[PDB]
Amino acid sequence: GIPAELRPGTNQFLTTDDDTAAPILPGFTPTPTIHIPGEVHSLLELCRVETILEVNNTTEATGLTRLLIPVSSQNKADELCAAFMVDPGRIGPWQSTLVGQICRYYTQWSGSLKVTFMFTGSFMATGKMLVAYSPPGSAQPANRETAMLGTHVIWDFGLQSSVSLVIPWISNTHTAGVVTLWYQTNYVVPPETPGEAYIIAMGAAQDNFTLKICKDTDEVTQQ
Amino acid sequence: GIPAELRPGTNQFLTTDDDTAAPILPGFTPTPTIHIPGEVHSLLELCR
Amino acid sequence: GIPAELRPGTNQFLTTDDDTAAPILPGFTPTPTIHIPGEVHSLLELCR
Amino acid sequence: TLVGQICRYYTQWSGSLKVTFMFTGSFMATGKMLVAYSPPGSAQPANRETAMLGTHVIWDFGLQSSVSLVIPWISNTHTAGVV
Amino acid sequence: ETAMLGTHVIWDFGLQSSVSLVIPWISNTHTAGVV
Amino acid sequence: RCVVNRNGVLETTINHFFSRSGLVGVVNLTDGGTTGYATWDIDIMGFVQLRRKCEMFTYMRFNAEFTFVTTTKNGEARPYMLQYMYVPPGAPKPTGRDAFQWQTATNPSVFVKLTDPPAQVSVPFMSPASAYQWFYDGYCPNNMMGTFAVRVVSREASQLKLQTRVYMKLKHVRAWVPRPIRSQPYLLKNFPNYDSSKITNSARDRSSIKQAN
Amino acid sequence: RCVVNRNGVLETTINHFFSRSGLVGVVNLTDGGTTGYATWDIDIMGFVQLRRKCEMFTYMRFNAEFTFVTTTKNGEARPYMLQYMYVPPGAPKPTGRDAFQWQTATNPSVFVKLTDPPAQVSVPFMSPASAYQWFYDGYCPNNMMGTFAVRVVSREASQLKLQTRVYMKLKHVRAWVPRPIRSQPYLLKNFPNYDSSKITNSARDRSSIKQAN
Amino acid sequence: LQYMYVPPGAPKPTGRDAFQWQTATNPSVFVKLTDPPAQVSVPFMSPASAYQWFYDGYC
Amino acid sequence: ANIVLAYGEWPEYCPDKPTRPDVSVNRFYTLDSKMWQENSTGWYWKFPDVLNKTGVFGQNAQFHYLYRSGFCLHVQCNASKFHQGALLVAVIPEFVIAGRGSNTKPNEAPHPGFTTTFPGTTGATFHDPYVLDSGVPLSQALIYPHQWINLRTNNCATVIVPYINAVPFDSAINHSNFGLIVIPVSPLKYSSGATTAIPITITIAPLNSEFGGLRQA
Repeated sequence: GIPAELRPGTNQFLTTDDDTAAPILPGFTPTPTIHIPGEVHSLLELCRVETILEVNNTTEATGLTRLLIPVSSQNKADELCAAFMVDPGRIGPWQSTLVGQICRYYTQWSGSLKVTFMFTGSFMATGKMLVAYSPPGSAQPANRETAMLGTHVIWDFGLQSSVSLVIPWISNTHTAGVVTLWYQTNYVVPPETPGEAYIIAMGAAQDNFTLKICKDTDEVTQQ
Repeated sequence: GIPAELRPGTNQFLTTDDDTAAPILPGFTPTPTIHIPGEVHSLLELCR
Repeated sequence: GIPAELRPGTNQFLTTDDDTAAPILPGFTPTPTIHIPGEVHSLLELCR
Repeated sequence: TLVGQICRYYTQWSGSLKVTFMFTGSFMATGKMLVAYSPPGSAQPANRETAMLGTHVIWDFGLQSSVSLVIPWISNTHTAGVV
Repeated sequence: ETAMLGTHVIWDFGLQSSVSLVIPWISNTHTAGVV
Repeated sequence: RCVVNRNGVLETTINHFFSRSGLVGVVNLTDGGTTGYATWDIDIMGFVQLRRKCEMFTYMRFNAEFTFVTTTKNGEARPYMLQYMYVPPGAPKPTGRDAFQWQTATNPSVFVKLTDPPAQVSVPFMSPASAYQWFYDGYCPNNMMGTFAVRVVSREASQLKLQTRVYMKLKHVRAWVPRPIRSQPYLLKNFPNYDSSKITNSARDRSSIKQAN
Repeated sequence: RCVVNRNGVLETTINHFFSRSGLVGVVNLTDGGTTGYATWDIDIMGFVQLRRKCEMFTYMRFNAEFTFVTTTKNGEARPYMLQYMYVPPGAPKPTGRDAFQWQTATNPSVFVKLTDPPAQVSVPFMSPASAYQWFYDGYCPNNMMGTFAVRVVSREASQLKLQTRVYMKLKHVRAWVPRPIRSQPYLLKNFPNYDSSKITNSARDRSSIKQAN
Repeated sequence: LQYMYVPPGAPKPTGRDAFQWQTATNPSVFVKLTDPPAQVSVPFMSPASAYQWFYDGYC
Repeated sequence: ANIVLAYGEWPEYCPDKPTRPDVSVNRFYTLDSKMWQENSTGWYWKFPDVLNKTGVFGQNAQFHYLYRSGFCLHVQCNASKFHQGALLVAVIPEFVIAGRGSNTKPNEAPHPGFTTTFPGTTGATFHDPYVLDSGVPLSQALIYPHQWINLRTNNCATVIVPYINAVPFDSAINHSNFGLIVIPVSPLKYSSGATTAIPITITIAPLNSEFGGLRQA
């Protein structure tokens, strides 16, 4: 018969309480586990996978061709081929990726990203292309010179058919910085070969990407 | 006088709960057991 | 099933009580602290 | 049977079984008899050949007056196989 | 499907421009088997 | 699915075959002002769901936990005092609402309100022999356990009709001398009487002997 | 501000992604005198806020804690006894208010009053396979868990209309074989049917390809 | 009675029976009026290292 | 060639009698070539029902009732040096094909037939490849084991996939374990006077096959 008193908080049902409950079936042992391949532990294993960005999300486009950058001929040097934002948790090209769907369940994020391009075109067609990162603050550059003064990679269509640019540290609490994509020289093509190819853009997180404060999503229009 | 709080599940009567009760006759000792042949322990002895 | 009794002072809310409460966000770690100059500890540093 | 009355108090079961036959007849009467187990899926065979292609024991009425066939592993979550 | 259930080699026109299949033991005293 | 693994071996023992708080008793009460007391001599052979599980064995030995859940005609929470009383084997039963049997100290009593959690007591092994047995071949319910009289604590009277349930749970059960399971229906309580005519078969019929029905 | 530091790595795991007492069920009850019982076969695919989080994986394994919060039509505290009953997979459902399914000892019951704190029980892993799976390519809600029937404990009847909520919290959750997140709207409960026409894009459109919209 | 903690960034409830009152991410406390007063604990929830009530710069 | 091991695990035998042929079932079964064109959509194959009618493996998988095996995949897509395009090859565990309709009623909502869910040895084509015919976008389908068959880098892909199931043994007739998908993300382009269509050849090998419970027909 130990003396005791009750304090405020008695008989309350806290939602996020870590409290055990009485079992319904005592002594009942469940089914033993087997070694099922592909066990995941945290959502950071899902953010580190490459995923096609939907950069061609403009109108009058069908379903699949919204994932393709139209790198055509009949164009010219120092020309803007394609540009997009960096924000994963924002309405844009980063909504179709997986890190953009995961980072919306949570309200804060940080870390560096990685954007990898891949050229789908003929083997006999070559040509140089300037990818350029411009950090936050200053907006998308207007000419090629201002783009190559920032962060840039001059990727040719030689043996390197897949370039990869790392985006440093872009975070939540913020413009956001622009990834621009310029025609360096041309798109040269020999005869008996179409002068129109594509580029698939993909994007993922890095080991520094971390998350905090989980809230509800809004990609559901139902209850 | 230790402080304490009550959580959900208070004053409920769970059927399959493994909880002891206060004895009605304290100190009363039952009849000692003898060696009765044919003691069973599980129903798997009856299936064989 | 330990026996217990309640004494006077049960279900009261004392203002100056040193009693903990259940956390709202479990497992949530706050922001780590940095070395901000000018930390005060008592008001006797302000009287001098 | 008793295992059929016990295994109804519970909702799941597993393991192998054993079916034992015993011939009650004269001592001077003999004759061979084919007992046959057919596992789940395929149904009861129609002719003796299909039965002896499955699991089978050719038990005669000689000195062996009690044969025993073990049924392997037949479980709950399921046709069931025919003896 | 019946052909790939037998003996088969899936030879592509990549770097391998000359495939070689060994025919086992076919003898005189005999149909004969079809390639 | 396909159960290819082996299952648990702990939920097949007797300790798990019997230890579960089922229902044994339902008791009424009117308290007009018209008996107010409600006697109930306990026997575990009341329902036919525990009798079939307990007549599977010949000798048994166990302790019991009883839980009393009392409601009103419709079901309210009028905070009235109620007295449960355990009459051990050999002690005289109460005859009236305010008889002297309700004051003797030897019969243990439990005082509980209706607003309170249901009552719970524990009864030990109370047999003069070494174990209970439900088949006594030789020359009141078998194997005396004791009464569980109940009344409302008041002086003049009350004007409500209680309705209580008594849930029993066995614990520390031991069994001896197994025996087959009774298939024929029941006719009495303390007798294994079946029907001479109208004998129900232990297996429902099929078409022929050469099928898979 | 400017988040220059690194954040926590503990609130991104599965144990923190699922273990939180959300809502799964809402059950009604009239008890005219007019069904008084209220069955609810549990499925975690009811709402579209947990289905999208649970169909992200292929195999799962967890235990559950259920909390029952019952109010009145407007909301009162009439101290009436209520019985919750867990019907395990394979056991027959109750058919009436006073059917014999409400007396069998094998179905565990919880007796609680309305003035009492909400009820809370724990259900373990109850699947014949090694883990649950919400995508069964081959030949009732998927992955049977069991029913949570409820009724009011009374003899004759009552004259109130209850309204209860069932909050489920997952615990000890393990996941296997991740898969992409479903973007198309839902049409059924146990089928991933989408709409052939009216396909919603995974990203809202902008003006052109050479801007920062 | 239901108390509900809306963390920073989460949308506020708009009606009595809106879907914001059913989302699992917003922790809720269920208490009766006859019960002792409710008590919860809120930790440090700032993105910076500490609060400050004087922000010289550019709800 | 680069091998992408599915989930980083090798197909192994069952831990502690099921038969192990090891001679005539571990051979390179080669399906018929698929004709990839300009206006194509994609193809998918439900694996343990592709080889249920092909030779000794089909015989020994239909006459039993237990089944556990892995697969060594090979997808050769040889084209000329002037064609251009890209393919995405990927395995998907428990790839349930959805139905296309606008009905919420149970007995009238559409459902795929037997030939749509179980194509057999000839496969089947997609109808809405942007959503994988399952309401799930193709942009994040790279969460599965996958390779890109780019018509200017290589022409082959291999996916050594282990046994992915909740129960260690299962029937190989009424449960298709996992599916293969090939999708032309970048369409085919070529100048006039070239080969109009490209062949796609698939060769599979049932590594570590185990069968249980012989049943006579």
